[PDB]
Amino acid sequence: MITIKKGLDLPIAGTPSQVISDGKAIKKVALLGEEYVGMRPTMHVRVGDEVKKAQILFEDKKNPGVKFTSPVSGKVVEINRGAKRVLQSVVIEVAGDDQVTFDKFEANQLASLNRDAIKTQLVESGLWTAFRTRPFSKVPAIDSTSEAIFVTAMDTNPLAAEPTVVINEQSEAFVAGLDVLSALTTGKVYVCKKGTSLPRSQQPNVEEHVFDGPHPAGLAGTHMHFLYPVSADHVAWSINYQDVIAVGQLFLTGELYTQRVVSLAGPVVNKPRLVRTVMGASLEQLVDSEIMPGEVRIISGSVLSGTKATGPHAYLGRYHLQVSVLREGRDKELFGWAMPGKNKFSVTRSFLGHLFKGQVYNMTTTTNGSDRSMVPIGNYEKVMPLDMEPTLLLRDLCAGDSDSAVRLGALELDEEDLALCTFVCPGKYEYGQLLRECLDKIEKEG
Amino acid sequence: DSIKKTLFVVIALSLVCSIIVSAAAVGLRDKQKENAALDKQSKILQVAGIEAKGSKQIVELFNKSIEPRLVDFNTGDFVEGDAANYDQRKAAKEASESIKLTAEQDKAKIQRRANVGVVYLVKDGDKTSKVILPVHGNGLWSMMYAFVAVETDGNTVSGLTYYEQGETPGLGGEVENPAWRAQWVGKKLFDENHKPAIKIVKGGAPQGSEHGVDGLSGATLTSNGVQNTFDFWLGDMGFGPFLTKVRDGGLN
Amino acid sequence: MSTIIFGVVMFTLIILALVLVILFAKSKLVPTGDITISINGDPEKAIVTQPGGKLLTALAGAGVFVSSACGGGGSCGQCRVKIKSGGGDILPTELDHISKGEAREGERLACQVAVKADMDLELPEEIFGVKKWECTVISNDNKATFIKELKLAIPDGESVPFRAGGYIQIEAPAHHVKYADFDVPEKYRGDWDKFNLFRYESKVDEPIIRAYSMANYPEEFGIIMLNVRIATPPPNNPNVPPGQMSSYIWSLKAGDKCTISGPFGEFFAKDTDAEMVFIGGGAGMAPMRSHIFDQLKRLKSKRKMSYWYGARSKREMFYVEDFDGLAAENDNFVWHCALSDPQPEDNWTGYTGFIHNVLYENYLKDHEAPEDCEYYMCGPPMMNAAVINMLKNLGVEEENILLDDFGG
Amino acid sequence: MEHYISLLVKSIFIENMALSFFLGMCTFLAVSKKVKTSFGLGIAVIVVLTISVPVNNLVYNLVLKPDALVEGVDLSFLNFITFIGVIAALVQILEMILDRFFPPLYNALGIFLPLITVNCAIFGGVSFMVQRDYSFAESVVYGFGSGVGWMLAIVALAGIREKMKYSDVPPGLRGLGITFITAGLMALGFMSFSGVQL
Amino acid sequence: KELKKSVLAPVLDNNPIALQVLGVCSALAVTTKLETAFVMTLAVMFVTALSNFFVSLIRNHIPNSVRIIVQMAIIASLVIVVDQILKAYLYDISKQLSVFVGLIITNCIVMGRAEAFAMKSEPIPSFIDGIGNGLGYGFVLMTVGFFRELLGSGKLFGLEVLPLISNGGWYQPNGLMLLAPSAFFLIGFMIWAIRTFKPEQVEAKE
Amino acid sequence: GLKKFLEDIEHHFEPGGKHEKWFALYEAAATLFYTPGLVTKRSSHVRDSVDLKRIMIMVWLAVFPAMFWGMYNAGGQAIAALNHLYSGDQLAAIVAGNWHYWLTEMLGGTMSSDAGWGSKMLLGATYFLPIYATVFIVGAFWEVLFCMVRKHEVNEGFFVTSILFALIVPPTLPLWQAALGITFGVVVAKEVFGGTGRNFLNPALAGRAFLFFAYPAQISGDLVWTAADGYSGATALSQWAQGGAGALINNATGQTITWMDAFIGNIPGSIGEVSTLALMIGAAFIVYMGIASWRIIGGVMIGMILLSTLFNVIGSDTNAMFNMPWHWHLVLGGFAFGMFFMATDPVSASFTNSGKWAYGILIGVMCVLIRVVNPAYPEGMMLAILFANLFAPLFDHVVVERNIKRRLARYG
Ligand SMILES: Cc1cc2nc3c(=O)[nH]c(=O)nc-3n(C[C@H](O)[C@H](O)[C@H](O)COP(=O)(O)OP(=O)(O)OC[C@H]3O[C@@H](n4cnc5c(N)ncnc54)[C@H](O)[C@@H]3O)c2cc1C
Ligand code: FES
Ligand SMILES: [Ca+2]
Repeated sequence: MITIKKGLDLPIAGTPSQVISDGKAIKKVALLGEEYVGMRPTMHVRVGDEVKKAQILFEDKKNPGVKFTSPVSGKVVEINRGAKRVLQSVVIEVAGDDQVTFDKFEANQLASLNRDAIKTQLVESGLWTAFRTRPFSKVPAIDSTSEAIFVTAMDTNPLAAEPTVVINEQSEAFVAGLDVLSALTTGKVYVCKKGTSLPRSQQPNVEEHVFDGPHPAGLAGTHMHFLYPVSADHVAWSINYQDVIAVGQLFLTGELYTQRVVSLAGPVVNKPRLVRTVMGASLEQLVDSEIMPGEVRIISGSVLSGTKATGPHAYLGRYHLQVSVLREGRDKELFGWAMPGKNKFSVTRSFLGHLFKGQVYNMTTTTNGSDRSMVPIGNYEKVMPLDMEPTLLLRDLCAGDSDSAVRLGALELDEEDLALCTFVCPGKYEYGQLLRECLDKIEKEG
Repeated sequence: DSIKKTLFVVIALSLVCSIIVSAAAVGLRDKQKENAALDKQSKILQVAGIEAKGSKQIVELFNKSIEPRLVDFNTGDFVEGDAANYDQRKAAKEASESIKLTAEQDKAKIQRRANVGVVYLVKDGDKTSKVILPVHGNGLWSMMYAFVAVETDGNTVSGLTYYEQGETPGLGGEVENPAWRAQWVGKKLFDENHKPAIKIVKGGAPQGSEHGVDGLSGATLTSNGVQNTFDFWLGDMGFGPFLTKVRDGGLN
Repeated sequence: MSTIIFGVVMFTLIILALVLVILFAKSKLVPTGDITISINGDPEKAIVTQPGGKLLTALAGAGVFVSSACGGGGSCGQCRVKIKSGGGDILPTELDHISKGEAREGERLACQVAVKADMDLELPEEIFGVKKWECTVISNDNKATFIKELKLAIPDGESVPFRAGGYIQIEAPAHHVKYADFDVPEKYRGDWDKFNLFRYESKVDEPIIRAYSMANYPEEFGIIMLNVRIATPPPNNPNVPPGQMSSYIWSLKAGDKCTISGPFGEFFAKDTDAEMVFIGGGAGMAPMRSHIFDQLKRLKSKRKMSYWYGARSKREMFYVEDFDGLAAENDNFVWHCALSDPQPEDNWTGYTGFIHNVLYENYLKDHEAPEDCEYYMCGPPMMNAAVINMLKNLGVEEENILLDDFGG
Repeated sequence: MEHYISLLVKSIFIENMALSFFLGMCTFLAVSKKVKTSFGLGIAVIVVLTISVPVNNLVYNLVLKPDALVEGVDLSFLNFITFIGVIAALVQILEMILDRFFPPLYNALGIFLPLITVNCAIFGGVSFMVQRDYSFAESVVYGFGSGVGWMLAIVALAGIREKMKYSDVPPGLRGLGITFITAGLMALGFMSFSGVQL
Repeated sequence: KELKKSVLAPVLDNNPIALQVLGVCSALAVTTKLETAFVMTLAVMFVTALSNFFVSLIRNHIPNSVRIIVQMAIIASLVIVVDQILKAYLYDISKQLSVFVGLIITNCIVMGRAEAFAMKSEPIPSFIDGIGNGLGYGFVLMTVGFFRELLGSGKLFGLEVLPLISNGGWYQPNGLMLLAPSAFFLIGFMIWAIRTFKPEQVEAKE
Repeated sequence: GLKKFLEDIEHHFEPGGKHEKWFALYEAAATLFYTPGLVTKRSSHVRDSVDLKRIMIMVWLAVFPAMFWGMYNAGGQAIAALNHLYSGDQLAAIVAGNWHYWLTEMLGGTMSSDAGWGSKMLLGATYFLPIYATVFIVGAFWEVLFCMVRKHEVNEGFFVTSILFALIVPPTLPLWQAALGITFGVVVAKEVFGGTGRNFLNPALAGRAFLFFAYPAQISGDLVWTAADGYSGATALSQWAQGGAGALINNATGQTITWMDAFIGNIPGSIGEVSTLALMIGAAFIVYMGIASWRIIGGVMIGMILLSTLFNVIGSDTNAMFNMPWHWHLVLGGFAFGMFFMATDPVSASFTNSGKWAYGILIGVMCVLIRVVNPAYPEGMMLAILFANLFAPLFDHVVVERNIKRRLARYG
């Protein structure tokens, strides 16, 4: 058992009710091309083409053999491209239920399958993109293995869903996915969770680890840092509970399981709750008549690390399990910086808000101030639980000293690991993009 | 790049440079001694009230303005009279005569003293018209003369004649004097009762009265020897009972 | 007086003792013995060298030759060699060309490695087939107002085992040449007369080496064709001395003798199926002709191909017959030419402007997937930069843009 | 006991070779951008100084001092050239060691590795030893302390410059000008020992 | 011809202190007085010129192992003979030189130019290079000395141009101009001005 | 309204306007009066409420009790000394010859021996306010000049530097000297390095060091700490060095200086340093809010106590400074002011929790050492802080290298 003591449980309004209900009927899905790290697509379809479920849409130039397949059966209606012809989404309009089928195995045959057969089935089905490698958070090359696969059976993000409610419906699929992963790994499988009970695999090399504390107690970066530190020559893989259920369903039935149970929540949602949806569902149709009037921002994922869902990007991400909606803070206040903040949240104690314990805030998308230099009053140390030097690592990230940042521990990090650091910066910096730039430089350098 | 070539070129260059350096160093030694004698005589005479402005007039100004005389420096008696050009440090090289590890060791940090000290009473015609006496101590090599006014010892101005060289031309804080442009006139730090004292005051008073040494700003460091090299003026070791013999009689 | 003797003798003794100590320390702090540069772990090819100098000099004197674009100046970065055993650190003059990923494998610039101890290398590509030849000039007829076609007769009727896109370094002795020796025809002279370029001259006092690309493809046995442009001083400063080596090459006539170095090169085609697009301009027609002729006449590949060439005017076009024949005979190959500055007597009716503008506004703008093709480039640096920028704006990735220029 | 600790502390802090006497400034300002190389330069300077000072002490006391060899024979004018010859031989052996064992430190020094000979700190230490008339043990302690103080100053400057990776210096001031200003600020920082009579 | 070009280049284009780093210690030390700055400038110029000449005369015979010994023997002999002759005859200025004979030997410009130019050039061009480096060094020395002496004592070359409150004027001297931090700041700002008027000397972003 | 005004004259300061060079000043004024009204664009779509404006406004508000007590104390000390020296007609002639005194008497106050707290604070204000105004204007000139030339935007930090510099000078400092000091501190120590958040030295203590070493007679001695005409008097740190605890006596009133007097602030000195009580009340608020570092403050206290107790244990026969205890070291000089408001500068301190302890311990040790064993300076807080500003990055280096070794051992 590991207890995290440095962190922040963000008190934003509109937490969902942990009861599952069916969602709005969805007529369009898409695969967003900019959310895959180090990916350059080779198109296999074009507008007007009719596809089937698990039919390949495009491949990767930089990762030979990786296939990105269609969540549902329908017709390709849009291929969205932006500046310098960068792929933004391949939108499919649902029609029919044709699909591509695979092999099905019994429940007890999964733990002893061949690793190459497992890899072949995953790559062909397109479920191989559920994995991500630390460092660099990329899809694993189809000719590589790892000694550790980390399963994320917990969720500490603001307004996140409870994995227990979802897993308890699909215990057999979860356990089958765990068996498949145990046969797939060369070392062990780490199931990182809370203190509640989950369905358990009987394989000796599948081990459940319990983490306590506030956010980020539920991040794969924290789990790797505490159980299997990653470096250039030690690489770990990550996957979450919904994708493990999908793996189990695929190997038990021979069909791609594209269902999702996401959380619809936010300060401007009338009835926050959990809704059943489909992979890459259209968010403008998912949130149709679910929110209060006004100008709002719909976010695919958390507010700490999510993707703004507007225009061609208004679809559910591959690695996102919630939708966050909140208002737009474009108001201007007279001497607003000097007011006593009874309704203002801060990790410091310069406002009256912290004296009301349990208070819940109707947060918006405001930047409470302007961009400035770094004056280190010691806020990053309150939110970084890892064994690193936050201020110094952030200053190398800002200055662009990639060689020094690698020594200081950048290879262990993802954009979601610096979300609270971006949160509590008085200089209004944004460290996820700086970390991504440094990691891109390290990758390209060799 | 071979041993023979290396050794030959090294030896040749060493000989060629060393012979020139030795010639230019020791072959001028007598001339350097004459230069030192001139810059001692003229330097002391210019404040002695006689305008001995170099070899253009030294031939008619030296030995026609002063006469040699030397004393014990501890009993107030003459023992011989060769002190026309005499330095006490040159005669103190014989061990540590009369000992210098006594209470005044602060000024006597050199721990070396001849049994005879230099004196200069400007007694060309055997009359004591003016008096000058040297100080000589460690702490930035403080070794100086003083003339002061008629009240205790002499007359007019001294400016603390420097013997040969000041440590720096102005690099750092060190005021033994403002070079030769001293603010001195009728200075007074001695006592007629064997009890003088001196500290860091300056500030307007020294232009006539007393206490004209600062020596630095912010350290009091490389002038501490200068400001402490007059605490030795309690007599006995310093020209004996001379400073109660000032303007008294006899030697006067 | 005796003080002088004492000073001299004591100084000399002290200095001699110091120098003797220095020599004693050096005796045990330098190896002073010879070393062996083993190559691919072979008992032969092992080179015994005096422990000093740069690795390139020892390699050249030992009979193993590598790229010398800068000629040992270390500003080229083309002499990369794989070092396995101890060879020291990687000098900062190398970090500008070798990245860390291949710096781990041992790739180093031979211009900077000084041989101090024994070490092991790994020569790549089996370059041991490089050999010097004393060639014979066959013809030197002009092809453009500033470009000439040169044919080389290899001695003893040999044939270079070269790949399309390879290059050779020509070397010349000391000489002094006048531009009056040139034999440009009158219909090309209509510009040389008005610029009075015959008065120019160049001289050579010590031998030099310059690398040139070859315009022939492997089924052209026994000969080596080159396209050479005269290195005239820039028009803004006519007084500047002209290009020595280009002046030398422009002066030779049939029956003369010249010496080449050997077959090198890295600008080779890719072994995929995808579409092929070739972009050449001015004097860059040599590697393009090599590549297209190798692809079509020898390989008989069915890949889709396209060649876009940009000449200054109708006066500067050449190999038109060969490319027209290839385009007519092959349905896969299609040819286009764009004149930057057409003139009234040219009476041109085709595309004008820059070749990259023509290519974009005719072919790549309406293309289904411009990022799936392979682009090969050779020409002026301004055209290279403009075409690279245009291709980058279309989402084309770097590993699909193959570029060979005139010296990196 | 107390005498030698007083001497060591004085040399390191009260009379600092770099930020109190201001000697060694050329290489102090040039080679102080990385702590990794500044540490090696400091160690090399420590070795050179602590070996050169006592050797010159012996040479002065046994050869060049007046009346040290023969009565009346004074050789006190060979002082500078003898001292610089000893320092140059030591630096020659040091270069021989460095070119073989530490190529990364041979580089990033380049033209300054021979100029360790004309580092003003070494010659100033030897001249101060002659002036103060230390003994052999005091010479060893004084040389070691002076080298340690110079290393401390150069490593402090290297750390400051490494921290300045986040600064935004005007283009005409980056490098030498800002290094001069930084050293002038460090001198003001070190001015707090000025009045100590240790 | 090339003579004026070569003597005037190191003044502003290849300045020993402003573009190289050589002579900084003496530049900090002797710039509280214009007379001392002038004397030091002349001494360094003369010594560097003669040392370059004498080193270049025998550049083909110096072994690599004893090169520093040979160079410093020549330089030290030159400086010592200069000091001896100055003491013998020019006693007046030799007294205000005094403790400064030592820094001339260990001045970085002398041996740096001997290493970089004298060992691969001709005698007369080496002499010209020494004179040019002396001029470049003196430019910085006298520019700093002007400001330091003026603002610290109201005097130039000893002649009083700003009357002092101590003697009955209107000016209060700045006591930081008599300390080395002021020399540091002045040299930094002069480097700023030089690299602003000649932007080709700006160092690359690192 | 002001809002419609600020949105009406906005075009003049965009490119193409009649005032396109004063855009920095317009933006500064606009964002002072109203919040920017911007939104997040990349990630962490919600942000914290804190910013540099609040960070510096709290620190500026934290020194108000100290500033007001300093004004009152300066006035009262000057009045007491003047009535000690002069009386009757000579007092009238002295008052008529000084504009501070006759303006205090003209604004309704009194300068006699029975003056009140209002008159004392008015007299102290006549000394404090001109210095603060000069400092702010002269420093703002350089800040705005650098921002306009280099196309940055003016930022807070000078808001704190100005008041901290104006609160640590003697009440009798010349205004031209104040202008020179603020110029040096702003330009040399901070602006050439990039501005706020990009220097390594303390700007407020860098101009004070310039004044200290350039014009010593106006910032040291006996004639500068009480603003009375012709009054000479030593202060408590300069009296202990001479005679110990028996030498602490207020000459103007004939009363001994007690520990309660030193703690409350009834002593001469720099304007804002005197009241340890007020400084502690001010510093507690910003330590609670999370702006100042309790690690740094605790380190300073630890070092001070350790060295000041070692000196007491060793003892001396000639130095009366060897027997001053820690509770006396605390309530004299600028120790409390420095430890609470200058040692806690985030940019000049260490960036590591382990390094902050060493930073504070070094500051305290150096302050006590300069106080005791250095006879030139009676106080050493400014020099101690400027000395630790050079070695903070070395503590950071040591901590980081230990962390990197731990990381390489695969346990961190
Ligand atoms: C793989 C490869 C292939 C190549 N293929 C070809 C090819 O097919 N055709 C071809 O022509 N070249 C080719 N080159 C370039 C070739 O190597 C030579 O650079 C070129 O032939 C001219 O060289 P040169 O020595 O005659 O002239 P250089 O003297 O090297 O060039 C100097 C040019 O600048 C002018 N100039 C001289 N001095 C100055 C000065 N001080 N300031 C300003 N201007 C000055 C000269 O008048 C002349 O125009 C190739 C290079 C490589 C590496
Ligand atoms: S002159 Fe260069 S180190 Fe002193
Ligand atoms: Ca004495």
